[PDB]
Amino acid sequence: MDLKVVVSLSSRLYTDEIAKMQQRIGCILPLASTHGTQNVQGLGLGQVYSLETVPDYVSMYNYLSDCTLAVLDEVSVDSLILTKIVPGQTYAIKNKYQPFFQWHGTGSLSVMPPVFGREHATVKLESNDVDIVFPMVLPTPIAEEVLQKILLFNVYSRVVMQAPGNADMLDVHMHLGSVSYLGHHYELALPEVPGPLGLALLDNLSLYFCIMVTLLPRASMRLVRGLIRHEHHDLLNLFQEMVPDEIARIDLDDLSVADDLSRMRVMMTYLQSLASLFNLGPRLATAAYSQETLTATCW
Amino acid sequence: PTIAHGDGRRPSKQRTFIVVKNCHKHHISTEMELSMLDLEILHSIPETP
Amino acid sequence: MKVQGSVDRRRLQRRIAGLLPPPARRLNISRGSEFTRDVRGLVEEHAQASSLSAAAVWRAGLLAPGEVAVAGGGSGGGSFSWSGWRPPVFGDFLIHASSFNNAEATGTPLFQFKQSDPFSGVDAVFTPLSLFILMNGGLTRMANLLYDSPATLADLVPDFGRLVADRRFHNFITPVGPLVENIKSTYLNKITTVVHGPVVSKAIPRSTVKVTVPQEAFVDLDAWLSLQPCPADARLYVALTYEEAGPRFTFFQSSRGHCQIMNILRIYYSPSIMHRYAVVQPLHIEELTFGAVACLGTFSATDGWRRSAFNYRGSSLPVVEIDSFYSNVSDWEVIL
Repeated sequence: MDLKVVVSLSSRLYTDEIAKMQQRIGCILPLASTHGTQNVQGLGLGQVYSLETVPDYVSMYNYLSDCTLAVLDEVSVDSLILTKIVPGQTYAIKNKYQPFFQWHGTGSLSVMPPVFGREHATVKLESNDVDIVFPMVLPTPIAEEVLQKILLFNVYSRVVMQAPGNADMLDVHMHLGSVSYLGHHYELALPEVPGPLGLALLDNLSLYFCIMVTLLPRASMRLVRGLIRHEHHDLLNLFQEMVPDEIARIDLDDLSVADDLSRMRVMMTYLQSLASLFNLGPRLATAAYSQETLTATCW
Repeated sequence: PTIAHGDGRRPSKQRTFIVVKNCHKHHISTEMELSMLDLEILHSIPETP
Repeated sequence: MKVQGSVDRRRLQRRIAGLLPPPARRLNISRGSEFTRDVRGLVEEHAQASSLSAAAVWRAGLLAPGEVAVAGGGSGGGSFSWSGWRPPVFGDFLIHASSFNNAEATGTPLFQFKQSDPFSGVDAVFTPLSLFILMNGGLTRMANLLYDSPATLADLVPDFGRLVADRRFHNFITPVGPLVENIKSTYLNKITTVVHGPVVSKAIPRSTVKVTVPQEAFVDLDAWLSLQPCPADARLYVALTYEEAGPRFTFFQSSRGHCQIMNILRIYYSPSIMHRYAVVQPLHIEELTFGAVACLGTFSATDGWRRSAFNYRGSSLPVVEIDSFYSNVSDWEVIL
């Protein structure tokens, strides 16, 4: 019923700063405690994104789902007033994130740790000796790509990790280093070395892939074997005329409809369970949007 | 104020200080719990003793 | 000279007057008052279950167009919600009286097995203890005192040998929700449980239902791992795990989140996966799957699960009871 949280600042914040925080109105940020009165220390994402310790995007991902969320309402010299986000309610939310993306009407939105930049998210509170690190929310289609770019950088910057040749920068930054949006290129903050929880998450992928690799239906491989040479397609430009050598090796046996039916069944249950792996964050659905008002109605 | 002196020292003219003090705001909260069975029987008139 | 030109303003004012007032909050306190009838208005909860008299229904307000009863006649109905309070949805079952033991705990979660015969009159429903007898001092003794003649369970499930070998047993079982009311009938019992809602009993002297699980099965996933956030909700899960000695049924509690919990389980079952995947078991197409995990509903974190005993014929079983459950069931997710 009465969902609100007031965060009392210990020391008065400066005049030049009250302008910065007010620009961030209607922006989600995660609270540690679901109680009516709180301190600043739990307010932002800054405890899990400390300047001293090395960043870990998955660690911030897990923290974002655990926390309760709130929308920023009012900024004063001494107090910030917010309203919590609860499952059975509707909220008027605003698009005020600095690397700008234009939301589609009636599309789900995804919340994510600050990936395009540490500087973009921070509003440094020099007075109270803290810094408030907002999360970043994007449309879900583009957030899924951002997640993949980060994961594939761990695995590839492990093999090619440091090569005196152009092996690195040949494709890793040319492919994974940046997301390109409509008429724009947004650079990504790629961590130099992943130590925690990034490799631990990819381990659970290779667990699925080593199960799934056995369950591949053979009728699928034999279809693509012919399509690459005989016909031409937009999708098949990836494979030049030459077929992969491994596909030529698995496809020795003749087809059987009885076998594939039991592979496509068992594989399907593993793909459904895959979807729960890639989430890693909370998502919000939208009902309306006004490019002149920049105010969606999330849910 | 100041004092008059006999030396040729550079004289401090009239001076004045202006200082500002501001308020601080404090908040207090608490939570109490009650069961629904308890709140519900506040609404209904009781039949028997 | 007063040209009628549209809907009269005065009539719409009366009709929007009723929709305007929202539910009341944020009342201010005066020790000079120290209490008010106004505070009662904010506090009262104003519930259902009238007395069946002709006016007692109207006084209580069960005849309300809303999903929840509100009194006051025309004056009532202004809240248009109760913080999203949703009435419970009930599920009625018709069960053999020999398959379900009457001395259950009214709050135990129930599981319905999907029969594979059409036009069937009676359902098949299993408690977490009956499931133990089926899939096969602690649990063993208390399960047997309740359910002797394990055949009366194995004939309800005639494919049990083939389903555990194909790793397909779990999808024919659907979680339903805790017992709420049980009628004792000598041949065919009428069992009622709550599917998707705040689990509250229908007893007329109003009482509190708290869902129970045998402590041998309950694994507190938090405190097994042992700033960090302290959220409000916590969730209860089940796991059906196909192992060597047989399928096993356990319960879990945590508040982390779905993507984390699936990871925690793959490291909680890492010894039992290896031991099964060891020389004991060979690769095959279907024998791969290890287990399935579903969520049964949320309850308040920071508290809300006690420990107690369940007595029957001079023997006790350690049991945990969760307070103020909210049933919300999802489908099974395969883990491996």
